Amino acid sequence: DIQMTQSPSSLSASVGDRVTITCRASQSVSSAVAWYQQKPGKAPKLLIYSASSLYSGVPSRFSGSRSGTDFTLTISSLQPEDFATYYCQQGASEPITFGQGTKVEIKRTVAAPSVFIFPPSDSQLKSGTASVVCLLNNFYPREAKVQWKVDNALQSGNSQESVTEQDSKDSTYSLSSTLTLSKADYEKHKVYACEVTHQGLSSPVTKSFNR
Amino acid sequence: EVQLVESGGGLVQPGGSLRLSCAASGFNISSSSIHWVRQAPGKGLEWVASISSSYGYTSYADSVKGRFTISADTSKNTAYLQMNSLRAEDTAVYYCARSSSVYWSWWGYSAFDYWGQGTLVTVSSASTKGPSVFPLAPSSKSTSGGTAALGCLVKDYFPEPVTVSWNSGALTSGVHTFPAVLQSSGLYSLSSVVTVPSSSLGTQTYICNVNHKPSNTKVDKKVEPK
Amino acid sequence: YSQTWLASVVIIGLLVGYINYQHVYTLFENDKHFSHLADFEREMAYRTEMGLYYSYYKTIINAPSFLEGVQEITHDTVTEHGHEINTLNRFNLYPEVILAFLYRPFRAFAKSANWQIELCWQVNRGELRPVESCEGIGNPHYFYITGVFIVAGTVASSIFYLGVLVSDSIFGGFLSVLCFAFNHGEATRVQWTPPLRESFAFPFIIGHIAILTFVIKYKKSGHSMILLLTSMAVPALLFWQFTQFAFFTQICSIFLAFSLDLIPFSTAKTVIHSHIISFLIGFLLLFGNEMMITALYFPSILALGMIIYISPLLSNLKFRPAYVLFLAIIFASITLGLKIGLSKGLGIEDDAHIFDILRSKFTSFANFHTRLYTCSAEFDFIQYSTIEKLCGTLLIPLALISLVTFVFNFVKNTNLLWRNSEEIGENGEILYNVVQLCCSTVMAFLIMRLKLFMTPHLCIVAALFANSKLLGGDRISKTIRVSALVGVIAILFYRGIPNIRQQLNVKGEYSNPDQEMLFDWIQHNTKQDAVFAGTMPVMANVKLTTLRPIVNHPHYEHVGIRERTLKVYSMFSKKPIAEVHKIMKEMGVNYFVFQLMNCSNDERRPECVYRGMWDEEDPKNSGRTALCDLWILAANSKDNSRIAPFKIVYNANRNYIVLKIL
Amino acid sequence: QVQLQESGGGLVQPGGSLRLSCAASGRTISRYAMSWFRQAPGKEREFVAVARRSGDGAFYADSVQGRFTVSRDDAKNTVYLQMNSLKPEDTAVYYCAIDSDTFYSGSYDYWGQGTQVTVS
Amino acid sequence: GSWAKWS
Ligand SMILES: CC(C)=CCC/C(C)=C/CC/C(C)=C\CC/C(C)=C/CC[C@H](C)CCOP(=O)(O)C[C@@H]1O[C@H](CO)[C@@H](O)[C@H](O)[C@@H]1O
Repeated sequence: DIQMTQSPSSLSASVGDRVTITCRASQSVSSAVAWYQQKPGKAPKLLIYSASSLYSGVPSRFSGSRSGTDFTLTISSLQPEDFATYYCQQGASEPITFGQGTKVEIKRTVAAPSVFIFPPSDSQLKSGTASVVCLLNNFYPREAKVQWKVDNALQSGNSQESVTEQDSKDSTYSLSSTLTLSKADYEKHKVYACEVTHQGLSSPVTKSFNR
Repeated sequence: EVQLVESGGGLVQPGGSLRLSCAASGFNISSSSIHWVRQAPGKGLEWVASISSSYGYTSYADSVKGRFTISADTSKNTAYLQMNSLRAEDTAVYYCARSSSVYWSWWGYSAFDYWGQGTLVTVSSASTKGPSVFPLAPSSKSTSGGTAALGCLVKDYFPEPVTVSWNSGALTSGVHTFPAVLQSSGLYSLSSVVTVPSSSLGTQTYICNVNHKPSNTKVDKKVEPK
Repeated sequence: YSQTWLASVVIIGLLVGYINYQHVYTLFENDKHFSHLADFEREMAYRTEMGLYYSYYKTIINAPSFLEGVQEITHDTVTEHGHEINTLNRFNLYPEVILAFLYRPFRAFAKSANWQIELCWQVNRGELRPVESCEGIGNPHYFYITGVFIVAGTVASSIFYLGVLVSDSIFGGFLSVLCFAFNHGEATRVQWTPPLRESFAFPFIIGHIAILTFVIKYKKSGHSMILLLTSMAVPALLFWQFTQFAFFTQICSIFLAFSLDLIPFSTAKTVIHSHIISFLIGFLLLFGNEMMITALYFPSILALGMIIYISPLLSNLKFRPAYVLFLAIIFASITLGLKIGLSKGLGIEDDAHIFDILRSKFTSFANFHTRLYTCSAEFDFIQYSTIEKLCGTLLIPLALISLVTFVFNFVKNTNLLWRNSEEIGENGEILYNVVQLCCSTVMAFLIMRLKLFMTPHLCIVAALFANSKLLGGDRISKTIRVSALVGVIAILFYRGIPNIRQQLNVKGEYSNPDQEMLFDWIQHNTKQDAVFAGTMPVMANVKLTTLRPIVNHPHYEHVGIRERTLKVYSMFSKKPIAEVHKIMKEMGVNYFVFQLMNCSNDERRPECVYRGMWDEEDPKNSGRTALCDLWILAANSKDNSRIAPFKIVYNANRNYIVLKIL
Repeated sequence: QVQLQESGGGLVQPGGSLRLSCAASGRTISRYAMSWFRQAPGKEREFVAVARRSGDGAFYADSVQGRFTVSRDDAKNTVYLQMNSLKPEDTAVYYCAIDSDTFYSGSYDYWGQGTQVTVS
Repeated sequence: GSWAKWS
């Protein structure tokens, strides 16, 4: 019942830049805090124990610091290897509560997303429902929210959103929104349209088509 | 020479029982506590259970205090977690981490220096059956002559791992496979699309290959223009 | 609207104190009949111990000047004939000094102003010669008794305030005072034995406990709280030796609270400093009585002080069992090293009576002095009838329910294994009082006559049943809580009135004609410098009245008197009469006064009669003709021919006998 | 309802540096983010730079990466832009855009007057 | 009975 909160839920930095992650404990765990690094697809590993000591084996660049109830992890110069999530753990009470976790990525020039629309195929006539996909690619950063509205009508509960991680070649992003309609919903407005909102444009891009 | 290995994960119907094991090779158990930690898909790590087998101390997370039981078998140097009355939110990856014994806690638990590989356990109420593949080609009347991309969408596939092959893997440029997504309906949907070349799609009968080893499904779906 | 509450609390406390004082005074007057007793007869009413202490008050109020009297009683050569002793630090006679210092100028002023404070007239007993009885505030006995009862009538107020504090509602105080009233007979015996020391030192102990609970609850500190604690700790040590152990219980109950993060650092420092200062003042006031050291109150103070002053160094520990175990080990180690490193290390006095009334209860250790202590029936196991009478008033079941509730709350609202240094636990005073209750009950069960501590704490802890937080908080609304607490009080009144009826109905006896004749004979037919020796209860009264020097007295704690008793009581043994005569001549005693009921076989409780106590303690002499047979034969035959060195001088109605050693 | 103004002036010379400023009036700016946009004939409404609340990371377009720098002052509640060695193809109007959405979706509706930079 | 009694 002791909460450890990480302040920078998402942080972006480039190679060689100094970085700092913060952790705040509601209670007053003295020095029983630790910092772990988790890369996707593997298990976490220790990086700092006691908030001030460096585990034997990890590179010396990482450092830990305590001040009051605040704890901080400082990286002198980020490198391509240490691009993964960082977790703040406390071990001074029976419920061992981890932190939310901050993800460090690679900073790059913002790219205008490209949007394509694909309606349900002719084979949807036998599945009992139709699916429409609006896919955008090459957008940075990931913070872009797509809203669906038809005839100034609120829509929710039917859109399914998928987002891919940074491309290892150009560090880009690909996002897809899928809308499912039934046979009764197939009889609604024949014109099918969807909107995408991103920081790369002043106004959302709306694309419409007719069957 | 010190290493934790977790085993026993898999699939289970809701309300069932699972019994997974954490075996430690090298350091002997009962000289240090072992904790079972949870990670849900796309979330942070969560603490589940803790056992200090030196004198037989056990502690559980408040969220599962009444459904899980951890037992230490010091004869063979291994521990076990038994989970029963599984809910719908307990599907996740479980890791086994080592730390100092509770009786020698003495200024608090030590950090989890050594972690296990982690085992995935899922609770589902749907049968394992092959999915349906649907072609998805760009309209020939839209964006003709320049950028073009076509692919296939796989729906209702179980378990999660299904591999998408393009024209027998002959083409790999502009390949984008979205992560597997599951909604409350118990459905898995994925899309695999590649930027088709110009010149009438290269006048080649493109094919999508879905490989699903657990169902041994390797059906090939044709791709045609509008 | 929250200030009129405090006024009502204080007024009710004072009223209950006054009612308790009136009750004790009424019971006293009913039991003894001091109203119409001869002046030389009240002293005879003061039995074995009461006589000894009151004798020095009478000596002081009679001397030419208060300074002369104090100088006389600080160099007494008649309490233990043979060598000069200081009676102020040996008997704890500060209450007598204070009362005499107040009385002498008060009576002098009353005479100067011709105010009629003592008005009296003759009382016609009957066949016996008429005697004069004087009553009023000026009469010395009434002054002493009024002082004692005024000092001891604030125990009701202390209990009411303690009930108000730990229950934060006037209903708690009402429950405490009501439980005390119905269990009054088993709570105190001040209405039947005023002059004892406990009647002076218990009110101050209870006041100090209340003040300490108040300090802990509100986390006070500074010079104010230190002075407030000292003002009640010094008097409770200057009035009675056993306080030194009673305070040792508090440090045993405070410590347990401190290790549970329920007492701040500043308040703990203030409490320990007040204790140290009170002990220093007490030691300096008692002429440095060595027995103060090598007790369990000094080493405990030092150990608790060091534990408090090193607690911050362990602020980083987060595992509670390790912290508590380490603190307990350090506490015990320091206490036992200090107690054992001085008593056996330096051989500085030390009293084993407390430790010999315990090994004799578990092991087969018999001894003689422990035999005297264990056969009194007030140093034995608390009998079943007392527990029956306590559970009759439901004083016990309420205490059990309150304790269970508090333990349940503490378990629910605390993390036992892991500790946080910064945060306080809350409700520290309740745990402190609960721990003192367990200590007091463990004391009382072993030895009766310490129910004095177990019963007031039962009354206090019975008030936790009216706490809102302990009993569901706001889950039971407000109309219900009042109704539930009125029903309990109504039930108690159904089981409490008969006890008060019986206590008021009781009437005592005041005849004791044999001792009056014996003391008349002693005053008439012996010189003013004769030395008397005999059974300890008779010698106390022989000193109190007739002012004759005595060789052994009823105060049995210190060494130097145990060996005097072991010699004097040899007259009831089987040793050769020549040896006992030589012993008596060496001691310098002239007359041996005893009772013919002391040398009668029991055959019902062996190893509790003098004839038997000298079998094991005198085994090599076993088989010889017991002296008691010789005394009975000489008394009945009236011609002491076989006992040549001795010669019976006084023998009246075969009850009291006075032998003269040639 | 929002409004913003600009500062600076004088005769600029090609190849130098400019010290631009945009400050909102009547409302705070800390809660929302700020952006600098470029409007050009034929193709306008293109992102240039963005800063979220205080400087936890400034995003610049591919063509102004390193040439333009963004800073913010909550005390003055103004966003200040540093430019240098302006490229000849930099003839356009700069607008200080403030998004009225608290979720950082860039729903910009206010454009203002901006500052025109033309090199011939 | 050498010491006072509780009655
Ligand atoms: C360690 C922990 C956390 C808790 C432990 C608690 C415990 C179980 C403790 C030890 C207490 C014990 C069991 C034993 C000895 C017996 C007593 C209690 C002696 C006191 C007599 C008093 C000083 C005069 C009042 O007692 P009285 O009824 O008046 C009769 C006589 O009184 C004279 C008065 O001065 C005195 O000289 C005599 O010794 C004798 O006591």
